[PDB]
Amino acid sequence: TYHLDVVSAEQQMFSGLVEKIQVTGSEGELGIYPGHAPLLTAIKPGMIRIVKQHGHEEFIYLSGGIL
Amino acid sequence: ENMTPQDYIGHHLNNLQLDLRTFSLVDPQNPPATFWTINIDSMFFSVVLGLLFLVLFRSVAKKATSGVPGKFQTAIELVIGFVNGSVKDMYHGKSKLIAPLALTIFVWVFLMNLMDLLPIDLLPYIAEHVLGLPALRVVPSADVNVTLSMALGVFILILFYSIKMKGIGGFTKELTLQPFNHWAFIPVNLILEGVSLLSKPVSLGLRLFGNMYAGELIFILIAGLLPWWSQWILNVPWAIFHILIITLQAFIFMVLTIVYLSMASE
Amino acid sequence: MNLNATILGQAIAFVLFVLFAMKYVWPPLMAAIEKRQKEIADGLASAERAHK
Amino acid sequence: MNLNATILGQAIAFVLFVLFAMKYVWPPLMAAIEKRQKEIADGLASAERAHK
Amino acid sequence: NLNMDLLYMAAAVMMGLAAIGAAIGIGILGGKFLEGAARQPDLIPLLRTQFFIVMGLVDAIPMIAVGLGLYVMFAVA
Amino acid sequence: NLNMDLLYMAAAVMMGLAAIGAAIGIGILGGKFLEGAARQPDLIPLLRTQFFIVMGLVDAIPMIAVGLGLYVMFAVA
Amino acid sequence: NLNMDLLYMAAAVMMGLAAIGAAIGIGILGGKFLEGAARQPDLIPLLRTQFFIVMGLVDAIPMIAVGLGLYVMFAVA
Amino acid sequence: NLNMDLLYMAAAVMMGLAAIGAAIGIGILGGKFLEGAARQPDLIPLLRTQFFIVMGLVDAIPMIAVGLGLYVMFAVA
Amino acid sequence: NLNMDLLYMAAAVMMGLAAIGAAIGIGILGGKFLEGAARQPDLIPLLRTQFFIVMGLVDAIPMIAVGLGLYVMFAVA
Amino acid sequence: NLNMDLLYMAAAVMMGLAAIGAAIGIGILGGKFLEGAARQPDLIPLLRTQFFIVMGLVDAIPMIAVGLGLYVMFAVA
Amino acid sequence: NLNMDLLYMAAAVMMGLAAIGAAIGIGILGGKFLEGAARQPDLIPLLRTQFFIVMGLVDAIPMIAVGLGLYVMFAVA
Amino acid sequence: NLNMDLLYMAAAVMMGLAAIGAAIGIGILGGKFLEGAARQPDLIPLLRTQFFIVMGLVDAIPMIAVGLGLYVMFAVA
Amino acid sequence: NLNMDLLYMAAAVMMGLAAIGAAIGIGILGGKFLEGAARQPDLIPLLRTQFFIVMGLVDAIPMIAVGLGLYVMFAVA
Amino acid sequence: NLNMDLLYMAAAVMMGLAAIGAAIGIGILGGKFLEGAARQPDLIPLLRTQFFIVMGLVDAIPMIAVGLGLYVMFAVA
Repeated sequence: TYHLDVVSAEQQMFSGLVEKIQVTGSEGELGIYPGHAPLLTAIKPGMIRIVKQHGHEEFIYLSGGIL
Repeated sequence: ENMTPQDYIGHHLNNLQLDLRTFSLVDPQNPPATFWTINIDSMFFSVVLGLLFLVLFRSVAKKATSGVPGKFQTAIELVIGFVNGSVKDMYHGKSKLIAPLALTIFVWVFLMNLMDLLPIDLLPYIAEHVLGLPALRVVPSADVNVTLSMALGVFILILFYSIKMKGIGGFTKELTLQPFNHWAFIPVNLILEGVSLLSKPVSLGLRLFGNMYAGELIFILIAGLLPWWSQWILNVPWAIFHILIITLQAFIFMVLTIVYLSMASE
Repeated sequence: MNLNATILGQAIAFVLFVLFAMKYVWPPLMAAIEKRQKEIADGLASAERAHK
Repeated sequence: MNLNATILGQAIAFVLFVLFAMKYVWPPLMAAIEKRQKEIADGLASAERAHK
Repeated sequence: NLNMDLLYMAAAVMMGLAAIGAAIGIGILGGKFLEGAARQPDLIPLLRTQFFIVMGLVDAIPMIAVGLGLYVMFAVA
Repeated sequence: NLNMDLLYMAAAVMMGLAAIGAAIGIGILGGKFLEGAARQPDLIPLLRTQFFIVMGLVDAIPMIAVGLGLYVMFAVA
Repeated sequence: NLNMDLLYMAAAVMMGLAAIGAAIGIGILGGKFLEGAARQPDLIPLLRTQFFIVMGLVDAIPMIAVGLGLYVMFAVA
Repeated sequence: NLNMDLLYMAAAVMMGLAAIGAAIGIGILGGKFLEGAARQPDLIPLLRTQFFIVMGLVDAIPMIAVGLGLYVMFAVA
Repeated sequence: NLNMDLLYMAAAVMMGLAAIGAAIGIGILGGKFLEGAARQPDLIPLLRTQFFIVMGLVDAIPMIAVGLGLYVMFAVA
Repeated sequence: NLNMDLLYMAAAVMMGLAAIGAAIGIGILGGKFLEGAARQPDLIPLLRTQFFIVMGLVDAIPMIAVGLGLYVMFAVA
Repeated sequence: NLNMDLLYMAAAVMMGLAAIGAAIGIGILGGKFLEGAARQPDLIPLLRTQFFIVMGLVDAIPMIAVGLGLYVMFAVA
Repeated sequence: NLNMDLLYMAAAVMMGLAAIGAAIGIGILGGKFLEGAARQPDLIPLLRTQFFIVMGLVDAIPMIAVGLGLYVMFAVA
Repeated sequence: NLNMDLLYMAAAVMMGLAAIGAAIGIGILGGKFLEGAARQPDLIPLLRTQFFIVMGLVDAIPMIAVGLGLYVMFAVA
Repeated sequence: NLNMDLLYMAAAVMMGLAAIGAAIGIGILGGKFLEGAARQPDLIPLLRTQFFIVMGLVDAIPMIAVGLGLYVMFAVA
């Protein structure tokens, strides 16, 4: 697992431990597993899927941002 | 023994055949020219493996438990679920034929290719020395006739579905207009769409044949050319690589068959 | 190599194995499998109706 | 040429091939079968609890 | 003899050019398959099916050339 | 005699070039299709439609060359 | 006399090299087309139009070379 | 023999290499054009005019080769 | 006489073009595998499994040609 | 006579190889020019200037190769 | 006699093409290895391990062709 | 006769491969020169200086090969 | 006699192909090395330490091709 | 004596192939040098240092092949 933060300029939105995430980067869908190489990208407005370790799935709506 | 290796290899390439117009077994060097001359030994193993498949699957199909399955049952249902998942991803019509056709192709071709792994001289040694028959080469899929028989069956199916599901008006409309959609192009498009359709099955058959035929030809060359102590070191790497070939060549035969029938009907 | 009557012989064996598999082998196995998968999903439907 | 030695070399090669095939190739298949038996046993036990 | 020896060279050309064409074309497609698998592993099952679909188109003419090469060297010999 | 013998080499060169041309062009187009699909899986049915459209165009000329190669081997022999 | 066989050789050379050129050129162009389509899906009919515009331009010399190879093989030889 | 068949072979070489060069060079150029067009969905005419200018450069030298091939086809032979 | 060296030359062509095709195809595939491995390192055993699957197809034609090369060299001298 | 008639093959190779080299090398250079123009359309005439500047070097060797090919074809042969 | 001429020519063409295949195939692989290392060198020993694993597959066919070239050159002389 | 013929064929290969080497090598180099220029035009004169230094190496070895080709055509006759 | 002329032709082929293979393989690998050093100038030590490691494998077969070319040119011919 | 003329083809082929491979190998390497320079121009002398180091290896085999090209054309002749 790895650590995930979803942070807005105002307040924090998620701080759990994750096994993987799926996002829509600007240049396409993108799925981050553990150990993934350093990367920087914008993300498009729309949902992110988290699977918290032990496999618990949830959807967070984001108005955009940078990953 | 009066074997030169080049002749030993020559004997190993030859089949056993029967003349349908004279009922004579064919000679080590003298074939009859008439096309009515069945390749008996590959037919024998081809049907023996088709029978063994249908026996095993019908035996579980009559036994089948809806509870926790038996271990053998588990392996047969595993392959049934793998086939069904592939078909249902690629195909969306109701046609009842597609799934059993894909299963029969996959399992039959897998078992045929699996016959090549067996030591090349052991069954020919039994068949000549015990039964006296002049030749044996056991891999059914290592002959063009079988793979073209299967490919031409699929070609007949492709034409049957493409007529049945969109009719001669649409079928000719596809074969004449696309790609360039104008009458002067229609003579050209009739050529291109015709040879494309002809290439789909024939390449289907030849893909399986070339890989299996050369796969056997390597074991023949390894047995003929090399001394006993050296034969294992080259043989083992090729046998284990061949396992990957035999599996992929079966799986590709199945998948391309489904892709062609789904593309034709839908 | 030698294109041969075996092409017909194999075609006959092929179509016979397809028809026996299609009627006799595929529906029994898929019916037992789907009967299990369905009755498990009926367990899921019962747990939802219980809570609701 | 020593045809008997060619059959000797084919036997030795097959013994080595079956050693590799049994030890590496077979446990992955048996583990996939036993995985699906575990998967079905858990699926049915959870549906059975949902009935009560 | 005058007629037979050249045929082995003609087949050797058919097989060599088919081997280059199939090996490089499949290598290119496989490379884009492995990139796609690296960006989104959950797609790997879906993309492997798309790989086999497109790979079935790639090797069709190379396999035609391999078949006719094996016919010339074995059948006409 | 050379009339008979050399025509198998002429077919061989036609089939080898048609195999390289078709396999490379389809390999590149398919690779760009697979990377596009991996980036945009919801687009996959749409892109697959355009892929078969554009691959028909790519495929057109090599099938001419293979068809004549078969006519040179069998028909004029 | 032997004078006809090399005309089949010439037609084999010219048609093969035209099939290589056309197939690889259309493969690269169509690949970049599909990349663009994958980014901007609503744009696909516009890009498809522009693709056809360049698509005709790449194959003009291949079409000349195939025409001349048909001329040599069927009409002269 | 020794005269005319070598002339047909030389023409086939000239025009086959011309078809290779022209088709690949414009295929690359058009691919970069389509990538720019998909990036700039408004500048399609502004870019395509530049494409026609540099395409004119790419096509002019193989067209010299095609004219020389047609000279050998009709005017020498 | 000529017959032996012409068949050795035919095998030498088959092996040379097979070695080019296999080496370039696996080089391209390996490059995309390594850039994928540098990206998702914990996935390296998974991606390596998919690499072996696609490598089996890339090797498929080169091994056909190698075997026929060995047949022409040893089996018909 | 063969002494002249065979020199046409030399001229065909010399100019044909110059044709593929010039067409692909300009096709690459023009493609990078078109991407530079597509990213910054404010900048087109300066890039067009530098493109013509290096395009002269690119053409320099091919144009002497075609010139000597024409000289051998017209004046020597 | 004449056979030694062609036996050395066959050995030279086979080993030369095997050298082109091996050298380019490893060069292409190695570039993606370097670019992957240059972004995050901590991976270098891991990626170098994978580099050797895939490089051993690259050399399969080229080294076979080298072995047959050596046998043709020394043992067949 | 043939003595004079073969030296012109030797020039045709020498100049044709030198034309390909010069054309591609500068086409690639100038393509990257144009990309770096399009990113930062104020930088253009410095990159133009480095480009001509690197080009001098690319351009020298073909140009000496062409010079040896002209030596073979004119002075060796 | 003829033997030395075709021996020198064979060695010429073997060394020309080995020079192509070593040149393109090192050119690609060096290009990615120069990128890597530009991305982290500080690491231009470690990257060079690797680059040599990869270059040894890239060169290993071409060095054999040169070695046997010199063996033929100066011992056999 | 035919011995006189055949050496010129063996040299012309060696120097033509060494010119293609050296010109493309330095063209690629210089391209990555130029895009490196356009990103960090203060580094341009340091990257020049590495570029000349790597260029010496790229040239190492081509200079050998041109040196024997001259030796065959002047000194064996």
